[PDB]
Amino acid sequence: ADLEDNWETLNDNLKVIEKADNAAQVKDALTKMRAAALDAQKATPPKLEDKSPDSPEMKDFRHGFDILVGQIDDALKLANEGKVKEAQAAAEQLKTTRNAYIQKYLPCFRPTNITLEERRLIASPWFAASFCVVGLASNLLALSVLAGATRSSFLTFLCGLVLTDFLGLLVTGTIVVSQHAALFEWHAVDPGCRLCRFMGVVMIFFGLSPLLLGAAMASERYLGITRPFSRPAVASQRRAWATVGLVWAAALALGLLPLLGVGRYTVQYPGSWCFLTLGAESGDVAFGLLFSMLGGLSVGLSFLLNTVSVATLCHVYHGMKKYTCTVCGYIYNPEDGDPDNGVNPGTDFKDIPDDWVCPLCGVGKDQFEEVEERDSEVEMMAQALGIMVVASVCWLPLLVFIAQTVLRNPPAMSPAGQLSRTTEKELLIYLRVATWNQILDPWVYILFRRAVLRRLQPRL
Ligand SMILES: O=C(O)CCn1c2c(c3ccccc31)C[C@H](NS(=O)(=O)c1ccc(F)cc1)CC2
Ligand SMILES: CC(C)CCC[C@@H](C)[C@H]1CC[C@H]2[C@@H]3CC=C4C[C@@H](O)CC[C@]4(C)[C@H]3CC[C@]12C
Ligand SMILES: [Zn+2]
Repeated sequence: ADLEDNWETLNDNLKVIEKADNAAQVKDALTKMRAAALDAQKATPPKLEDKSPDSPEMKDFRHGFDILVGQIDDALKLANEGKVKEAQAAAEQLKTTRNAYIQKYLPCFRPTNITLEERRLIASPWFAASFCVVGLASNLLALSVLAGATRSSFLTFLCGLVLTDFLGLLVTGTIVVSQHAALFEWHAVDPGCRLCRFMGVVMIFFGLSPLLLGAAMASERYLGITRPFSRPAVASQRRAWATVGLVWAAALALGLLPLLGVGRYTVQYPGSWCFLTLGAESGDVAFGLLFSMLGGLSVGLSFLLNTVSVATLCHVYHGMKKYTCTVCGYIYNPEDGDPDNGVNPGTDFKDIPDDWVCPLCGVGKDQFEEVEERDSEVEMMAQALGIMVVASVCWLPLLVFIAQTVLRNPPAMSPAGQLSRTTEKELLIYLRVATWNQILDPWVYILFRRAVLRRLQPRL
């Protein structure tokens, strides 16, 4: 069987000896442990794949189980000699040796060339905690100033983004801080592989969600500015919240792919976080590219839609009084007229006769609305730009790096799962750069407001 299964069998039976009241029930738990230890001895741990069956690393691996079986047999002798508390004492020693001989070989853990000294130097739980507190305080501030500001689709997406950033920092931040406080010894926080896999799912979820929500904001702006105006309705707010839920569900489904067998979550340098494995295996390539293509496309789509929206706002919030066809969105521009249909440039919409129709869809003047300049639309366009700039600067270096690592001609990662120290050190840098998106998205909303500008112009 798999190492993880034998590991579970071992722990399940350790709690059994712990609760146990007689020698016979301690004996059965100890017998199951011996079979699980002998079973685990035959296993090939992924971090020893390139190593030959008779290599030093494999000899030390198989030897660990001789030590475990020897400790099981020492507790079995104690149980067969009727001594209950003596066999429970010798069995509790296996909780320490299971960490030495099983824990480090679990699928979470790839091989690393990090020393105990390098770990003591990087470990900074107070720096990390302070930095999370700043991020959470920023997101609580945005939510607070959003509460005092009604049924808009843009603010719905923005509220989704702030709640995602806040929660992201809280969940992943507390795992990061715990790992720094434990000097990156995962067994101290959670023995086994469960916390690591939870960390990975939640890293993808809170990595993809702000990016997808940023693209949702660019889409709302584009449809809102290009198509005729519609007063923020309860239905539009409802539709925007349903969309935030679909985005969250899509980001969650994506994070669950390694649990379904597409990709894999492993502990990453310095040992404070888990993420997709930057390997050359089919699943590592597919999941790594799926994550980077999804994030890349979100930022790219945001760029395309925002440039069209800014250009539309500029052209529309200047010049003569414009009118839009509330059927196709055609904008009657007095500067141009409609000369092929008798309207020379300069003709104000009011001077166009009753029997003129839209040159795009052919409906009458009755279907035309005045294009009204709203400061709120400018405020929202500025905020959508701020969010797009923040995701470009913070998320793109990481997204490009993931895709580049996963696609490297000679593989970036060894068969055992080892990356070079420079690859690990860069991944940490880009991951740290990406964290700032969760800290800065609330500030774009806090700072890019008319009230902030009105209280800055005289104070500058
Ligand atoms: O140990 C490290 O330095 C990397 C961990 N890193 C990280 C955080 C942090 C907070 C303070 C100091 C270092 C930190 C907190 C940070 N959470 S997050 O911004 O919500 C986020 C970022 C990237 C991501 F893919 C998914 C979620 C995860 C990475
Ligand atoms: C658990 C995760 C994956 C998804 C949960 C989010 C979805 C299903 C839920 C939770 C909160 C909900 C929204 C809360 C706020 C509003 C505003 C109101 O005017 C109409 C309902 C509406 C629009 C709700 C629609 C659906 C909603 C977005
Ligand atoms: Zn028309």
